Amino acid sequence: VRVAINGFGRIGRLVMRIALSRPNVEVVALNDPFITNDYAAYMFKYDSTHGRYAGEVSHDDKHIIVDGKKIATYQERDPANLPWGSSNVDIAIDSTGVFKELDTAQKHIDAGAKKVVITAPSSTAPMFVMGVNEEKYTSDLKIVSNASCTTNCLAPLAKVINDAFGIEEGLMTTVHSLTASHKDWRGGRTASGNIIPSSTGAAKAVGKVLPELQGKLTGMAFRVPTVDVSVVDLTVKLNKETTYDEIKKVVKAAAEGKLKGVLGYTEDAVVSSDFLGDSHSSIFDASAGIQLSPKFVKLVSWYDNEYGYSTRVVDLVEHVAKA
Ligand SMILES: *[C@H](CC(=O)Nc1ccc(Cl)cc1)C(=O)OCC
Repeated sequence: VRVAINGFGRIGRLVMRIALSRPNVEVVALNDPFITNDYAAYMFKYDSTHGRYAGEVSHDDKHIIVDGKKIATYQERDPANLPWGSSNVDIAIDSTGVFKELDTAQKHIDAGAKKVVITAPSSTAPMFVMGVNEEKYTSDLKIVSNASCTTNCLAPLAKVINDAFGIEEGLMTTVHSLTASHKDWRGGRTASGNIIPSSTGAAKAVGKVLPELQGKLTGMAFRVPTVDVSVVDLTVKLNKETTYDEIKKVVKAAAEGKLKGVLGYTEDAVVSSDFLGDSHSSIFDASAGIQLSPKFVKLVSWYDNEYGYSTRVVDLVEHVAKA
């Protein structure tokens, strides 16, 4: 599968790290009009939380070069101008966050890509979360969205819980790290010393990938100045009586079976930085959860804000291509 990345921000760069390691994905090109090749190579090589790239990174006038692989670079403000057809690009991965609707991401198909994966929620493109609704994807869909990182954490867990005990209602909190203000006053305050309440649309987004949960979840976030690992805190009313031991067994079974690699499970005394670089969408913290009564429980799940999501992007890219 031949892929091109639009945008060299954190997501674009981690998607490239992951895709370079994928045996059946080949990174052909990168587009970003706001950076130079030497700055691209520098940003790809060094990462404050995911470490130096384990490999040789360099550049020339027309490429970024990684372990001898030459990746062509472009600086087109308008993606319709990109030589995707000329380069035989199968999937265009758009991580800019600005071509995230059907009419805008269409520019990549116009440029000659066969399909587009948007690494951000979309109001018009169908959203897919691996482990949740990827079997609903049909090969005639040419433009798809991978939803958000918080949605990717919450949705696989909410599906497991709802399938086994039934979710009647749920309220969610996410303790959310900085990495990713007339419109949002709290968020314009200094990150450094502050807990900063925020709204988040993840609990509603779950209603779009799990329609049976539509209208059953809402929540908010507390932003804090920590490494880019976040944690969801899901307080749910259940349909069926259960015990926490049974919740643990069901989640662990899903993590070891059908949701392997997407949903993780731990009983260790972890803290947020223990999940830097974790490729799971969601890591259930069995020891942090707490049940009060047979149908009332608090579930805790971790996620690396960028890395699990980027791994899912490449997962979706491969899935959409095999179709
Ligand atoms: C996941 C990264 C992320 O958490 N972004 C973010 C969400 C909410 C707030 Cl308040 C700030 C930052 C992700 O989906 O990134 C792609 C946009």
